[PDB]
Amino acid sequence: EYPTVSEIPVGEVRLYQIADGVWSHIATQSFDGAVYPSNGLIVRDGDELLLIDTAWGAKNTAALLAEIEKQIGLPVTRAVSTHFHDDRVGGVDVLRAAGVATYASPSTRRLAEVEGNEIPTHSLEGLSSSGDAVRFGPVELFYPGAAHSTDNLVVYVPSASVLYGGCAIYELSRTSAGNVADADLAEWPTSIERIQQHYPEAQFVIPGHGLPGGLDLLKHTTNVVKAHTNR
Ligand SMILES: C[C@H](CS)C(=O)NCB(O)O
Ligand SMILES: [Zn+2]
Ligand SMILES: [Zn+2]
Repeated sequence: EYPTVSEIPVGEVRLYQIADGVWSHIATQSFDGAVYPSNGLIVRDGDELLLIDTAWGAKNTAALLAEIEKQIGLPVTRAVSTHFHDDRVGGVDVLRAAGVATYASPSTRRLAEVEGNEIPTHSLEGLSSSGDAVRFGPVELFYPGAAHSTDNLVVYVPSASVLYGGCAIYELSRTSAGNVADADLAEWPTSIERIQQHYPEAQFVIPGHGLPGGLDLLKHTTNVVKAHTNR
C-alpha cells in the first residue's frame, strides 16, 4: 500500500515502486503547526538516477539519498525542482554537496531566492511560456501555466506513462484548497486543461501531496479549485 502521513515519522523517507525504473519518494514535514506528507519522483536515467524534487528539507533529503543508495544503488546525478516552495527545493544544498547537479526554471530560481529558500544551481532552458515542453533525460518537463504557483512544472515519464503533477494536482481525498497563497486560481483550470491536452495517455498521476491516481485527479483538482473560487 502507498504510505500515508501517519506512517512516516518526520525524518524518514519511503520509496514506492510505480513502474520499472520509476519510483516516488514520500516524506513528511511540519508546516504551520501540522505535519504533511509530500511526494517526489525518481527515474532511472541509464546507469544514473534523475530526481524530481527534494524530500522537503535538508535532513529529509539526506534520508532520501540514503534510502536510494540502500534500495536502488545507482547514483543520483541530476535533480529538477518543480516549483520554488520548500517541499521542492528544501534540501538542494544537501543534493549539491552529494554531487547532484540541481536544476530549475529561471523563474523558480528567482522565486526561491526571494522567499529565502535554497536555490538550484542550473537554469532550465525552454520552459518560459504556457505549454512549453523540453526533454530532460528519461522525462519530459512541461510548463502548463500558472496554477498552484506561477512557476510550477509537471513531469512525464514516457516509458511508463507516469504523469507527475506536483502540487498543481491534488489527491482525490482532498476536498478543500490547500496552500493557495501563491496560486493563480483563475488560470489553474486552464493549466490543467493543457496537461490533459498534452498527456491524454497518462496511466499513473502523482500529486505533490498524497495518494497517486489516474487522470481523474485532473478533473478533481479543477473541481476543488473552482469551488474554492466560488466561496
Ligand atoms: C510547504 C508546502 C508547499 S506546496 C505546503 O504548503 N504544504 C501544506 B499542504 O497544504 O499540503
Ligand atoms: Zn507549493
Ligand atoms: Zn507542495
